[PDB]
Amino acid sequence: PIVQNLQGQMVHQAISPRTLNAWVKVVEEKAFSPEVIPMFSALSEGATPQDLNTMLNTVGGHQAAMQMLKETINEEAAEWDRLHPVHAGPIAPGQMREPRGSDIAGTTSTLQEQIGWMTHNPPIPVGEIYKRWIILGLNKIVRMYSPTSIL
Amino acid sequence: PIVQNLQGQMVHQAISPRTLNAWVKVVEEKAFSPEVIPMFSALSEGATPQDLNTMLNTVGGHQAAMQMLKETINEEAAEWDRLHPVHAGPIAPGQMREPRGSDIAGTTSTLQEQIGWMTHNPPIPVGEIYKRWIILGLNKIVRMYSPTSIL
Amino acid sequence: DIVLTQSPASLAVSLGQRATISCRASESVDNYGISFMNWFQQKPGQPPKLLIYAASNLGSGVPARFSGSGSGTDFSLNIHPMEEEDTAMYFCQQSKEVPLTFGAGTKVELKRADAAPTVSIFPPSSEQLTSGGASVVCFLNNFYPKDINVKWKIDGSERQNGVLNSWTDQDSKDSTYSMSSTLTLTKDEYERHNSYTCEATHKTSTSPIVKSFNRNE
Amino acid sequence: DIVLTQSPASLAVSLGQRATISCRASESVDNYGISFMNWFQQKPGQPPKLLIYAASNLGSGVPARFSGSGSGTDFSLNIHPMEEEDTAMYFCQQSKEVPLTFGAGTKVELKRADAAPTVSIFPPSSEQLTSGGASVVCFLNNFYPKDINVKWKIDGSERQNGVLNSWTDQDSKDSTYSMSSTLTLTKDEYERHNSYTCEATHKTSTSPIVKSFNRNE
Amino acid sequence: QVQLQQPGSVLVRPGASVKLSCKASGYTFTSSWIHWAKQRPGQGLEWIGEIHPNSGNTNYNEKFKGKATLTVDTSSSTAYVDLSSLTSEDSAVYYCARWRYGSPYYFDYWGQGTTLTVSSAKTTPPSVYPLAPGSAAQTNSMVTLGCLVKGYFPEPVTVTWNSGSLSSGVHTFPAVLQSDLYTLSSSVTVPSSTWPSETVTCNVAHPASSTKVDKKIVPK
Amino acid sequence: QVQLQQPGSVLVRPGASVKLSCKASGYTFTSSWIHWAKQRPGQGLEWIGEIHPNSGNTNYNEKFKGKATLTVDTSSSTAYVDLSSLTSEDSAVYYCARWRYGSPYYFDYWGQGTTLTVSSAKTTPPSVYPLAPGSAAQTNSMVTLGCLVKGYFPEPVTVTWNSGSLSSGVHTFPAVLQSDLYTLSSSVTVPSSTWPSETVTCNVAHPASSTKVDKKIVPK
Ligand SMILES: [Pb+2]
Ligand SMILES: [Pb+2]
Repeated sequence: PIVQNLQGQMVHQAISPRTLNAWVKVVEEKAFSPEVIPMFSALSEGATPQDLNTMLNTVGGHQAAMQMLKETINEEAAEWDRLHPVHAGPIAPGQMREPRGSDIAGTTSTLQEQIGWMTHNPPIPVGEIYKRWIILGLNKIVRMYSPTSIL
Repeated sequence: PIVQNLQGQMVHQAISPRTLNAWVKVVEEKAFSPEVIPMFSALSEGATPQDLNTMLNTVGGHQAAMQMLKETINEEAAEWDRLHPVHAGPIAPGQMREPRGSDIAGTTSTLQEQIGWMTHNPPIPVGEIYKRWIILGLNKIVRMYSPTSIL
Repeated sequence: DIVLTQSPASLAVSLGQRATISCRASESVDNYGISFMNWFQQKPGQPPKLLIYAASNLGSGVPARFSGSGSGTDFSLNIHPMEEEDTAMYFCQQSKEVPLTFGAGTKVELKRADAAPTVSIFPPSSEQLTSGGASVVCFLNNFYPKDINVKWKIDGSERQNGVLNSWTDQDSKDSTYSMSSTLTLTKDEYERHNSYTCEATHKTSTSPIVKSFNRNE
Repeated sequence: DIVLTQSPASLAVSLGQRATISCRASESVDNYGISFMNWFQQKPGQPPKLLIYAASNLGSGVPARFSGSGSGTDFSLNIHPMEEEDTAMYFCQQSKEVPLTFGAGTKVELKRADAAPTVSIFPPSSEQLTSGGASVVCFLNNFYPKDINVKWKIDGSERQNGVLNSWTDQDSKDSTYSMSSTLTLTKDEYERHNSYTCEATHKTSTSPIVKSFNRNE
Repeated sequence: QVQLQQPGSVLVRPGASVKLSCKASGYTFTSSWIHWAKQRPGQGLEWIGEIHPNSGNTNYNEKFKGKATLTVDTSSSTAYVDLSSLTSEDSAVYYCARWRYGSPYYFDYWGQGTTLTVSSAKTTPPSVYPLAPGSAAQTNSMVTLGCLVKGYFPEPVTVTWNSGSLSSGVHTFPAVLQSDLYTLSSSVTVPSSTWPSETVTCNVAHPASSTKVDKKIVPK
Repeated sequence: QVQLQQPGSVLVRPGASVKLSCKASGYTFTSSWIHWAKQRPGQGLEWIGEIHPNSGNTNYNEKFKGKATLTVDTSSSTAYVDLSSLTSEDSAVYYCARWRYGSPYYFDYWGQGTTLTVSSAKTTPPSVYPLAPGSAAQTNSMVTLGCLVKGYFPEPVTVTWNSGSLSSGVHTFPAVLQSDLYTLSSSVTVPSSTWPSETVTCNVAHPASSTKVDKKIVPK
């Protein structure tokens, strides 16, 4: 992680297996019940988009929900792009560039890149932003798929 | 993965959580005993550098060994560069470029990029090559840290 | 911006049939496996109405009759079966780049059988005349097609100056059109003549459909 | 390529002290947190020997006495405590870019107390003369410093033509140097003279240290 | 019941400026981006720009950059657009639309829109005149009548037949601007055996000039 | 005990070519990259290039590109370098070194190197002459003697004192090339009360000309 309490500069660490393994057991014991969201955020202490992608990937148990979460990530990522016109284009290759949806999501950003955004004047919380989009995906799942009936 | 039996073109799939979770349990139940290497490769069926980084990251239990593995990846990545002079430089930004050590390792290569190398005239097995370096890291650990004594 | 070219200006779709309008963007409105091309409808006087979002996703409370299709640069809003109330203006807007853009719209009119304009002319009421003015109002109502040619005949002489026109939107019920021709002049001018004729030429009859009156009563 | 400039051509390190030579690359020999600058030593006659790899990592079977330091562009091989056997040539090579390059080397000589050259001259043996030739061989042995100026005196006249020289490498034991001057001429030339003198000027004595002989016996 | 309520119509003189509103209701204002769109009668929708209530971020259309300024008032859930140096061109319907806060992004709610009039003409009441035929109108059991409201300004006028009760058969044509003045008409069709002995009056209301008149169409 | 064995020395005339060897032993040949380095007496090391046995890949120094060609023979664990259009400059010591296969990368083993001599001069035996002083040599219980091996070619000549048993005190100076011919000397120091009544002979062996001679330094 890195964006924990921001009291870390270019500093970074790989998600402790303790924490990662914890995510697995969490969804393993509780599935997608409403409590899957809170524990997710807890085991996501301002981490990098990759670390987050790792977590999701770790417990991507069934394509059913993973689809709902995927569709949402994509839509949010695209929305970000809508209001981020790259204002007349990122003319000339060599600039750090404004983070794009696919970049914040991790698909088109390198681990180093993500670090760069998380350690720059003004810090672009790529991981934190992405962590918000994922949660929107999780809570949409939970809503339209979680409990049984009026028991 | 993608570089399984090469009978996959631009085709690619994210590492099945079944396989990923399996890696965790494997190191969880057997630790860094000599059998950690074989199972690693098995759950690494011609995957992409990122998928591999995910796996390692997943079970990076203690900075002790993770250091030995890290130092080795870096040294191997640098050696690759030594004999890959980028022959007079990758003049003009826009070319796919020859994969660099940090690229093969996943730090400076995007998921899409890795795919490109694994699906191109003279397929550069970035993941396969990286998978070799990691193993050199794992077996160096195992050697200088694995059993107890003459029991 | 990112321009959107809509195919026809107008399209007459017979009832029960299929209306097809297309929208072509200067660029691919794609992103993360999503074609961000939206389709809206608009009845005269009210604000737009979302029909299809994401190029093919029907919106909430939009009849299945409206369908969307497309990817990247070419898209199409397909209506079938075309029902009467569907007389509306249709626009497509790209929700992809920051400066969201709209299409110039397509006017999808329902093709009903031809109908002859119920022409009816009126002389300037006493009151307008005292007002120093005089306008002969003519109503060409309930006709179809939209195209109608009205012409005035002051005492037989083709008056074409001092005449304004207004049409009505296609009635989303009986699918007809209705306009009005208003010859305006001076009370003097009015008294300087005698007979008056509103004359219309419209496919439902080769011969001039006309209405007239002579000042004399 | 990627050039490597080594600081001094030579360096005399007194025993027990610290030898410091430096290597400066035109570029940073860094990569993945590793400075790929290697240091080798070489004794006359044999191939190089790796002392330090990775700028500061001592090799296997290399005494701790040798140390490495540096990063990116500037590096330094530091010997301490300097011991006799260390008279050797030292080079640095970058194992970073495909065309691996080496430094021009530094000649680290051990600084021993000054010592006077044990001069000793020899006349052309009978056999060389019958061979039609004649060379007067002079040995300036076990001296220090390296700098010695020999000079010939044919009958008192300074002969400087027809004289070759060869030195010895610093003796990795008694740290001294040893050379030889060989005046060559014709048997005739030899007989056309009488007295001969090998003359050396070396800090261990301000006055000419000389050895001579007259043909007459 | 998210309500995007905004002024019916507005009349300003050229060279002035106007701050149009859009008092949002129903939903938590700071959740979604308010967009503004302009549409000239007989034309499509131009994008003016958008603004996000909880941040003030905006995206204007380069075209309108310089004419329109987007503001908000989270306190009283209202978004505004201030149109500078108003000219005749600016006269168009201005809609305010909410951009849904959720994953499926698109314009999910629209205000009824405010009609702007940038003109020099002054408010004048409509000269309503009754229209009745001579005697010819006698076909197919139907006779046509109608009111000609002439010379008013600005728009709009609400014409009705018999206090609104006479709906079927009416055709209230759009108003033309003849020399800084409007003129329109509204024909009503009655079943022959009716009007000469039945009330057929038009109620012409012109809110702008505070004038409302009634013209019982009577046989001349 | 990885052994990188390569020819002691080689003599070729100009305009020719030579294929130097490096018969690797001890380690699995196809595991590490063989490197070739040239060093002219009184000079540092130039990098000629490198080659990997299990792939044939190479990396030559641009300078040497055109002069040296790197080959291998995995079958007989031997790396070769073919030097084309040999000239006087080519005359230098050519080392073949192994680049270790493991993570810590660096030159880990070097062959003793082959000395090349590109010359026109012909092989000639050394005119060995004895050297004994007149009478002056009588200081500090030490007398100096020595052999002058003159006019031979090509190098090298192995000079020894008393079949090698007389080691301490010897100074075998390097050979100079006086007009396509070499000449050197080797002084030996004996304890005054020795040589006039003790065997002090030099054994001058010149493998090239198959000539070996002995010159017992005798008082003149
Ligand atoms: Pb139907
Ligand atoms: Pb010592």
